[PDB]
Parts: sequence; C-alpha cells; structure tokens
Amino acid sequence: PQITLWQRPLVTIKIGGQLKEALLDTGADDTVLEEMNLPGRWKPKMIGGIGGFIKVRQYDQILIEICGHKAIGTVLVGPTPVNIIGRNLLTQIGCTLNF
Amino acid sequence: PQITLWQRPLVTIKIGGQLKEALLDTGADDTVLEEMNLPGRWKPKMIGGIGGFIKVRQYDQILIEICGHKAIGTVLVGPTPVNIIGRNLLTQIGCTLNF
Ligand SMILES: CC(C)c1nc(CN(C)C(=O)N[C@H](C(=O)N[C@@H](Cc2ccccc2)C[C@H](O)[C@H](Cc2ccccc2)NC(=O)OCc2cncs2)C(C)C)cs1
Repeated sequence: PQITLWQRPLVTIKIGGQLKEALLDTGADDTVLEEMNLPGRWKPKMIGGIGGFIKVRQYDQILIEICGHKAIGTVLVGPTPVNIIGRNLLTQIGCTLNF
Repeated sequence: PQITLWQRPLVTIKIGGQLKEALLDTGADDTVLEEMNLPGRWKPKMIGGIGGFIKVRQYDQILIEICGHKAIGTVLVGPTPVNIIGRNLLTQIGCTLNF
C-alpha cells in the first residue's frame, strides 16, 4: 500500500494468533511490543526514546504478520505504550519512504 | 527520493540558517529539534514517548527546508536526543510509506 502521514500510520499485526494495532515507525531502529508472552529465551536490551531509556527483553526469530506480510526477526518486549514496528521489520517487508 | 530503511533515514534540514541532520520519523506526531536559537515567541509544551515526557519550546510557522523541499509548521525545540521530523512536516513534503 501507499500510506500518507496525515494520520498516525497504525496497522494491524498478527503475532501469536492475536491481532494488535502497531505504529509503522521509521524513527525506531527496532520493533518494540507491549508486554506479552513470547517463546524461548530472551536477552537484555536498553532502548532510548524521547524521554530516556527503558529495559526491554529481546526475543529472536519471531513471526509477525504486518498487514498480511510475514516478517521473521527480532522483537523487543517491554513497557512501551504502543506497539512500534521499526526498521528491522520494515526492511523485510520492503517498506520505503518516498517523496 | 526513495529511502530504504536498512539505515536510519537521516537527511539534511535547513532551519534558521543552519544545516542540521534529522531523522525522517513516521512515528513522531511532532517535529522535535535539539536546542537551537529560533526567532519568535514560543510556548512551553510537554511531549512524551518512550522513557517519559520532556519540556520543549513550541515555535509556530517555522520554515524548514527538508532536502530542497520547503515546509512550514510547528517545530518544538528541546533536549531531544536526536533531531526528529514528525508527521506534521512529512505531509508537507509529500512523504508516504510504501510497501
Ligand atoms: C499514547 C499513544 C497511544 C500515542 N501517542 C502518540 C503521540 N506521541 C506521544 C508521539 O508521537 N510522541 C513522539 C514519540 O516518541 N513517538 C514514538 C512512539 C511513541 C509514542 C507515544 C508513546 C511512546 C512511544 C516513536 C518515535 O519514532 C521515536 C523517536 C525517537 C528516536 C530516537 C530517540 C528518541 C525519539 N522512536 C522511539 O522511541 O524508538 C525507540 C526504539 C525502538 N527500537 C529502537 S529505539 C515524540 C518524539 C513527539 C503516538 S501513539
């Protein structure tokens, strides 16, 4: 699709058989989801946002369908109030910025 | 131009006669720049995201040039870790998300 930015770029994603809304975010280097139970072992990560840093748990090789396009990659889980799809999964599904 | 997201989408902006580097950010409603001098009256504002809220100075009707494209809109200035061009100016240069 082509998505204009007059409104927040919110899309449905499917992860773990649940549907969630997520923001398409070119300003996030990684993908961050609200607290959920994901499979396997995690690794620690600190990510910084506008107000400072949060500790998140890194899971790898996670499938997530973003608007019907399957991506498989690293997903961080921690105390974000919005699910953010960042560049790591946006390149997989072939997303670009055009102007 | 077409920008892939293997790397951070950083572009040069021209604002208040200085060239700065800033991130094209689909996940920021607002344009938030590092401490700089801007002419005008401004208003205090609080913006938040990951990590909490920060106080910025709101300046309205600032002309920014983003890669040669002229944009007018609100610019917030303050202790942001990175220069962010948010959706309020990305729509003005005709920026879309495509996949
Ligand atoms: C409440 C919620 C439902 C929402 N409100 C909003 C409106 N808000 C607040 C914003 O747009 N606020 C912006 C913002 O931080 N947006 C964020 C999404 C968000 C929104 C609300 C709450 C938490 C996260 C998303 C933005 O792309 C920022 C910008 C950025 C990049 C580097 C350093 C600092 C900042 N990205 C991140 O915070 O990325 C964190 C990372 C993830 N992986 C690696 S770093 C500001 C910069 C203005 C959107 S959704």
